[PDB]
Amino acid sequence: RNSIRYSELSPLYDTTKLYLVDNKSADIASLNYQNDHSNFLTTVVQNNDFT
Amino acid sequence: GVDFTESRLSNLLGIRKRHPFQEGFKIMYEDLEGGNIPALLDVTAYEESKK
Repeated sequence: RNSIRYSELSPLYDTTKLYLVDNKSADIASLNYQNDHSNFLTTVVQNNDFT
Repeated sequence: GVDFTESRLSNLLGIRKRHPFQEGFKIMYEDLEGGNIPALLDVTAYEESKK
């Protein structure tokens, strides 16, 4: 029951929010050559350490 | 011509890129093809003319 923890709050359960943006700064350039605002794609992962 | 890239007023001018996600977006004399103003007709020249 060894357990190395610290801050970085337990990937938590019970309900959170999912932000589904579209003009988030990186999404654009990697993915929005393909089209408009009627359809696009978005990283729902809000970690900036990721393309 | 006129480049908006660095601005939003575009959205005010009710004019916007069709792939709203890049930058080929400036408008030059060269793009508005056929869209030349007609020229306008001379009224007085038409009038006096009954020779």
